[PDB]
Formats: sequence, structure tokens, C-alpha cells
Amino acid sequence: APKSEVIYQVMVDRFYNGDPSNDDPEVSKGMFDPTHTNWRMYWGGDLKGLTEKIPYIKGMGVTAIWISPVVDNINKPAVYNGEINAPYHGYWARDFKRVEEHFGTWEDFDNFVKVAHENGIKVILDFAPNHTSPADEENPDFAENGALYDDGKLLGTYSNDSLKLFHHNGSISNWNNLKELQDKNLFDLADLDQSNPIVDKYLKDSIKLWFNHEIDGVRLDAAKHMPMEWVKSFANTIYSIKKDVLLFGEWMLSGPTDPLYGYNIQFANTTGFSVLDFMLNGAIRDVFGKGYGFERLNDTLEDTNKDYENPYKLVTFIDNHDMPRFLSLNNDKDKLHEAIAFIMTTRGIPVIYYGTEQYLHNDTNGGNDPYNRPMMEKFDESTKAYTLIKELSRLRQLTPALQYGTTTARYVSDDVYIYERQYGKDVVLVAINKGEKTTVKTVKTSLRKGIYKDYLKGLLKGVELKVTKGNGENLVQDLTLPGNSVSVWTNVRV
Ligand SMILES: [Ca+2]
Ligand SMILES: [Ca+2]
Ligand SMILES: [Ca+2]
Repeated sequence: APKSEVIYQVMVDRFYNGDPSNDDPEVSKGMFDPTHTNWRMYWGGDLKGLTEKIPYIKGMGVTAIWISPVVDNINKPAVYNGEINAPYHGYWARDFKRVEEHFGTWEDFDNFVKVAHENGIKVILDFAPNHTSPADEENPDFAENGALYDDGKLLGTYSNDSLKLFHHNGSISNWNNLKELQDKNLFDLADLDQSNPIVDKYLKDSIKLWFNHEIDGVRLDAAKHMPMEWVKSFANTIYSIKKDVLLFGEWMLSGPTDPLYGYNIQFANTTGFSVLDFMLNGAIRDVFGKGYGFERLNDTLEDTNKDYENPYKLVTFIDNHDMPRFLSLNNDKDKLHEAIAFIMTTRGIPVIYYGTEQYLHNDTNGGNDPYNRPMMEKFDESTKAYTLIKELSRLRQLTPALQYGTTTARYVSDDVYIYERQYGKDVVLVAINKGEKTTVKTVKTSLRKGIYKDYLKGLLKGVELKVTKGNGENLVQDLTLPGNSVSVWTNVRV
């Protein structure tokens, strides 16, 4: 009876500012914008603020918070074209053994973990061991020159790499060559050389430190840019210190025809890390955000379920901090609700990017980075999306069928998708109609004969199901699905 999870993804600087005293710390001053009009500066969200909002997050049935990296990031900005670029997102580390002072101290981090755990919520740390920070090997005055510190002790810089901590191979230019992706710099980010025993020990010591502060898992940033065999050894290190851990990597795929898809599969099948589900994400955005027919979604789903050895550990999502938010792609709240209902009732672990439930989006530059990281604005626990996100996670706790069940398509047309999830005798049947009101002629199901009410109680216009005994598979006849509706039927007692 494995535990089912539901993840909430928080960019700390953009979520809630609970402490004004760390907005603009003396050691790293001048990268804070109180007005929230320069989108590349720190805006002030912090660990105290996130801790204060744990009840709000718990109210959605979230079981785990994926926190953006909270390791100490560079204390001087990367100035390009005179533009101040602050490491507000956390992906430009200077010290993997310290907490970022804009977000808090070790005590603030321990309190956050304490309160999360008291609420039944795991802490998943976004960890980015591929690189430190932007560097120019010929200009040590730019940013912090990729500096790596060990709990305040400087280990070296990109321009003076006495310990040979970094690759000095230029930047990635051939993005389909695996060796280039691993051994060169992602943009101007100083690439760490995990083959160096110094770097290898440092990163493994660092992750042990964070697990000493009782985190529950890791989201591995830039997983395609490190040697697969090193990542596997990193996973082994983690497994040796905590058995019940949630490990998944960000292996970006560009689309259905990504030449490296097979390495992504190998990674997910062998390293000990699962992966974020970019194949399914593309189909989700195609069919709910771009008008494609459900055959695309169901086809992608069937493919991923046979390619990955453990699809039940894929981490699914509709948007994130590296792509436009769903509402920037298609400002349709009904389509958003349908996509949420889909990932919540689909195998694996669904992710809600913070503020989705508040319909948060900024459409500047198409909603792309940085505008997909707006400040959280409201904490309204009565929105339709909040209610939806809180109800379906309850079904995940009542049956493994949603995270761990088989998937059987019962009806696939352009705008109607009826699929069935089964685990043991547990069955959940879901019908999504993203088009106009229509009547489906015949659907088979393994639900027993009877009348099933909509689990969502009409929240998304759902309707009852009249299942007749078929002898063999049971039958529904002449089912009328309202326009823009989701109906969820289950034999699991609620
Ligand atoms: Ca603050
Ligand atoms: Ca810092
Ligand atoms: Ca690398």
C-alpha cells in the first residue's frame, strides 16, 4: 500500500515575505527591489514567510513541498548590459553548505522543516550540483567568478581554479551531443567537474548535511548535464543515509522527437532518480492549451507507460518556472481545471506550481522567464481551483489507483477522454469533455453495476454514471457530458 504524493512547487523569493530584515542583507546588499518592478532582483520571499503559509498549502491536500534551491547563492549580481541580475531563483550557488541569507538562517530552515513535518508535508530540496554561478574566465570582476565556498571557506574561482574544480571547456553549443552537455558550461555557469574527487566528496558531503536537517527528497536540477554514472553514485549516497526518499531529476526534453529521449529513459530507469514528465507535459499543453485532440494525450500516456520501468514515479506537471504558465498559453480557467483534474487522476506524482490555484499569471514576453515567477498575490482558499486541488488529493489517499493504478482508455475522441484507473479491485473512471455538450454512445467499464455520483459533486459540471451489468465488461449507454466538464466515478468509499 504505497504512499501517494502531491507536490507543491514554491519559488521561495516569490512566495511570501515573512521577514523584512533579510530582504537586503549587508553581505549581499543592492539586489533587492521592494517595488517588484525589476523582475531579475530579489523580491523578498523567504523561509519564515513560507513557513507561515504552510496551513494554506496543507489545505490543498499537498503532501510535499518542492522548494526552490535555498543554498547560499552569489552575494554580488551578474551584471549584463548594465542590468542587475540577482540569483533570486537560487540556481547560482556559492556555497552548498549554507542557507541563502535572503531566505533565512539554519534555524529558519529547521523551523520550516519542523512545521512542514507537523503538517504531514515532506520537504523536497531543489539541488543544483551541475554548476555554481555565472563566470567569465577572463574577467574575475564579473559576478562572483563562479566562486565555490565550503561553509564559508573559499575553494576557488573560475579564473583561479587552483583545485581544478571546474570544467574549462567553453559553453555548450552542440545541444544534442551528450559529452558536450556534460563537460561544457550551461550558458556561462561554471561547470563543476564531479570526476574530481574533491568536487565529488564536496557535493556528497553537502547533500548529507541537508539530509541531516531532515529533508525528504531531492529535485535534481540540470540532470542531463552531469554524467549519468555520477548521478547514480549520488543517488546511492542518498539512499545509504535515508531509505524512504523522493528522488527525481529535471531532464528537459524538447518535444516528441527529442533525440535524447532514450537517455532520459535510461536515466529514469537506472540512476535511482525518477524524472519530471516532459513528454506528458507537452501533450497536456498541446491538448488543453493549443486545441489538439485527446488522441495526442492518450497516445503520449500509453507510450510513457511502456517506456519507463516505473511510470508510477514520474513527476507530472502543467507548467513550471522555465516555461510560460498555463494561463499565459491559454487564458481559459475551464481548460486549466481540466488539466489539473487530469494530472491529479493520472499515474505518478502531480506538481502544482505555486499560484496556479489563484490563477496567477503575467503575460509579458509571452509569460516566459522571468514573468512566470510573479509574486504570490492572494491566498484565497475558496477559489474553484483551490477546491479542486484539495478534493482530488483526498481520493489519492483513499486509493492507490490514481498514482499506482493501470491506465485503460475507454473513450478517446477530439474533445472527450474517458479513462479508467485500476489497482486491485479499486476503480476510478474519469470523463473529461473539453468541448461542447455531447452524448457518448457506449462506454465499457470495470465498475460494478449501479449509479455512481460525481466524486467532485458537480464542481466541474460533473454528472452521474449509470453502469449496467454487461456480463464480461459492464456498459454505460448514452452518457451526456456537459460542455467543459470533468466527472469522476469510483467504487472507493469516500
Ligand atoms: Ca524577506
Ligand atoms: Ca547569498
Ligand atoms: Ca556538467
